[PDB]
Amino acid sequence: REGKAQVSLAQMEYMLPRLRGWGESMSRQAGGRAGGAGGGVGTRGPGETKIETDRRRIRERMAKLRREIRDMKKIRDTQRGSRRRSEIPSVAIVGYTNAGKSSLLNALTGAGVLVENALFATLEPTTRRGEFEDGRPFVLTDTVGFVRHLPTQLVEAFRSTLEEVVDADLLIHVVDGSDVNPLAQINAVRTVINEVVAEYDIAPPPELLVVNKIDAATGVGLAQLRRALPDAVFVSARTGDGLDKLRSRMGELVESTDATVDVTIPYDRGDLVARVHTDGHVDATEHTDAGTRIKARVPAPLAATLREYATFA
Amino acid sequence: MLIPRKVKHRKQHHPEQRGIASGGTSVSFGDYGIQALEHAYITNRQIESARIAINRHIKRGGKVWINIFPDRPLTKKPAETRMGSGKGSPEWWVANVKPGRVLFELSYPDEKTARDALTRAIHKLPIKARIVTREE
Amino acid sequence: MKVNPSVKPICDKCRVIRRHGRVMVICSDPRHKQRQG
Amino acid sequence: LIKLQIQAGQANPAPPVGPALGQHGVNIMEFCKAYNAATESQRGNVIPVEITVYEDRSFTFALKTPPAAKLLLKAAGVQKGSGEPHKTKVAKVTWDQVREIAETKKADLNANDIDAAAKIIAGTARSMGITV
Amino acid sequence: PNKLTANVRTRTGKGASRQARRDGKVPAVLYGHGTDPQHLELNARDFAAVLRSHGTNAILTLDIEGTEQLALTKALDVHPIRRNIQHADLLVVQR
Amino acid sequence: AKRGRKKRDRKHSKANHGKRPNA
Amino acid sequence: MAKADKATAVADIAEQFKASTATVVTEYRGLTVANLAELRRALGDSATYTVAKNTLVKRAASEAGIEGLDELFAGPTAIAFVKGEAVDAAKAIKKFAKDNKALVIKGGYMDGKALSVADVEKIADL
RNA sequence: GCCCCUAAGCGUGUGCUAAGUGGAAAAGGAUGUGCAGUCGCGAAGACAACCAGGAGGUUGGCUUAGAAGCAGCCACCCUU
Ligand SMILES: Nc1nc2c(ncn2[C@@H]2O[C@H](COP(=O)(O)OP(=O)(O)CP(=O)(O)O)[C@@H](O)[C@H]2O)c(=O)[nH]1
Repeated sequence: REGKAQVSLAQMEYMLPRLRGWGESMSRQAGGRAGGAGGGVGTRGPGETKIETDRRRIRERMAKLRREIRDMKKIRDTQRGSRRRSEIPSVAIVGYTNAGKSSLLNALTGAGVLVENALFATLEPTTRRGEFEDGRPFVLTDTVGFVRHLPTQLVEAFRSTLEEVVDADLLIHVVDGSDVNPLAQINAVRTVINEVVAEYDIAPPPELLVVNKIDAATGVGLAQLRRALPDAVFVSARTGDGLDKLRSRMGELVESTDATVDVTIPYDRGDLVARVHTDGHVDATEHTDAGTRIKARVPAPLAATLREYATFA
Repeated sequence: MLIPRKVKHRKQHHPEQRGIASGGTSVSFGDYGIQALEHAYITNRQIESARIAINRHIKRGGKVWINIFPDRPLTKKPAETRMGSGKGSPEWWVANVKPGRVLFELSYPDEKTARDALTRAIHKLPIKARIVTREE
Repeated sequence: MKVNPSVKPICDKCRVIRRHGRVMVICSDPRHKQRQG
Repeated sequence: LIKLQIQAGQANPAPPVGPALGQHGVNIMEFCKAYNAATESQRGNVIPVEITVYEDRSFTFALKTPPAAKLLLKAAGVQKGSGEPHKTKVAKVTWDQVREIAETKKADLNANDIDAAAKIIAGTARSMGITV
Repeated sequence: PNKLTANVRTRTGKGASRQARRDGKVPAVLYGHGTDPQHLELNARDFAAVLRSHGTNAILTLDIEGTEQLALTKALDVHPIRRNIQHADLLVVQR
Repeated sequence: AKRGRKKRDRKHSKANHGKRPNA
Repeated sequence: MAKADKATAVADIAEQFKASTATVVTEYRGLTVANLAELRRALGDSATYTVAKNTLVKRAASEAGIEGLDELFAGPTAIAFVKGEAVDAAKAIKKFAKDNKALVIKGGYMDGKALSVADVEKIADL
């Protein structure tokens, strides 16, 4: 429902300048052509109206759509509050479309999102849980898709994407390795990143780099030339090759807000042992006479909990 | 969706919504059918909605039989126009369902799941309906 | 409280009752506390 | 009070015992070394004990033997149990020897019926999912 | 076996048939190689009972007027809306 | 739509036998 | 009880009633499985104690042909119906009322032909 | 049309409604109530209720630091 209003608003805002002439031209041409569009309905509906024609009607529907999009932002803030309050470490996956942006999120975690071959299909951001291989959990978000000279009426349809980009720690621009000029996508994606960090002033987040579809690539560089951006990980989502290296380096590059301490716990208070073993990601220990030499990257709630039962060894 | 490939006459009169059905009042292809108890013009979009709901509830097994076909064209005068100056262009495809006619049939091994799928499809239709079974 | 024209059981422990001329789903879980209009 | 099946290991076992005994009150060393004295005769499988705490220092030891549910597992050479119980059977054991060596474990079974207690043991084995 | 009881019809037509159906009496015709159409009004709900118990391919006893005649149902007539038995065709059977 | 709805329900009456002028 | 399944157990208990030698109509209240199984293994096959539905067993003991102890089926009757012995197999059976404090024997009638409120403290005990 | 306004029944005989329904309304929701069925259980005591037991192999196994009926998996057995 959100998309069927944003797309319609974008089409109305693109067609409003060009009403006379062209607009009446597709008013005359009503067969469901390429310009026939359809709005968010897709299966015509307002497709028989295409982008509408009347400026009065366009203006009215535009005002209603503005109000509705206003509502579906105080909906989205509510839906994201739980993540915000818990401050789970968020990782987002951006890049050019058809660059394995959804296959990666179906690969690292068994999400199961649509992976159609065509262009922009994951048009609504979806996020899924995940565990960094060694320690902390995380959340993973795949975005919509970027294009060279992106339309200027689609920024609202991309607004939720932009919000996910800003509210992130590790940004991931996935580049389609087996494609001509694997850098043209990169410059456009980066430029989108700068306009985002400018429109919403924030410290830019680290940008993790991954080259995808290198299984079918003919090595366009086949060398440090293939290291056209030398910092990157060459994953193959179709085969799951760099998953281990990606799953390792992505966590190591997210930064840890833990608190590694060494604490001992007398057996009576096994509650603390269980809480460290289920919340804190203990490295290891030896099972001591009365307690344990637990070396756990314990978090803030339990940091002061385990301060009393500390140890010096 | 569903559409006739060719129609002899594109602009027709309105289908007659009178009398109970005379043919198609029985489950003949499946095991559970959705009979109709009211008169309705059931459009192709409603048929696709019901079909998708049925095919997504069971989601694996059994066939779905859509007896009716939306071949009658319904026209629509263009907006903000005064009355007159010819009949409008075709806009809707309808099937002139009649009470007693079975609109959908289904055959799934699990009986209650099929019953619930038919219930979940009845909600997409503009009229009353009931679950009818091949075992009379 | 969920004032909807359609009130249904949602979980295994929802009971539908007629109280003061109104249909209510009373459940141990407060999230399922639904009252018909 | 606790029918804990303390492991047969006579080489440094409290941590495993220390939790289960520090949630209550019993001498850790006394309990450990008395169970270790029992294991001096019981090195097969760690025999079970029911420590009967009343208010302090229960000092009670009764034997119920360790992997009865898998005495068959222990006395076949096959380990890891069976992670696919009845999906496919895992391992091979002898059908006569279960009926025979059910004698040792019949000391705490339900009934004295021979073939039926053998079926008890066959049930505990087939719980893994294995042929016997 | 099925032991149905049948009665002949004194009035035929639309009005009489609806009146018979209003009193739980499904009208029926007895015909076959007997070469004589017998207009019968069969009491209802027991016709339905035997049809559900055995099926259409059954053998109705049909004690008409104290005279037994074995028959088999050949053609029914259910209303599409109010599923009932509007009329049943009975084929004569001679032993 | 209250006014027209009332003026149309007015026909459903014993004395009017279910049909009124301008119904 | 179970209209079809009832008669099978009624007949089984009845035939064991007429086959046996005596009766002790007893109270099984509060019998935790431990002590109850200790009893089942103490008397063993002889007097094989197994509770049966009192309402049905009234007709079951009559199915065997005998009456009597049927009079006092009020409460949760428990039956042993000793197989071979009379005195030596009833000592512990009666004295479980002293040891476990359970199995107070209402009794009332021996073998189906001899009434006695002393059903246990009779020859069965002495 | 017949309780008063307002002429004539606060009629008689059987039932139903608690909503002022009567004295506006839909998809749909619903332990409202009556009537006619059918099917299951049950005086060998059913259903509710109260008093007891509710066992052992056993903590079934895998799993995990740990999962012992009750993270979660397979089986979903053996005896009394
Ligand atoms: N051969 C091969 N194909 C891949 C690889 N990674 C992704 N693809 C292909 O990319 C295609 C596009 O699917 P998707 O994963 O959605 O790419 P995308 O970038 O997310 C397209 P969108 O942005 O609209 O979600 C898929 O058909 C998938 O098969 C890879 O490593 N090797």
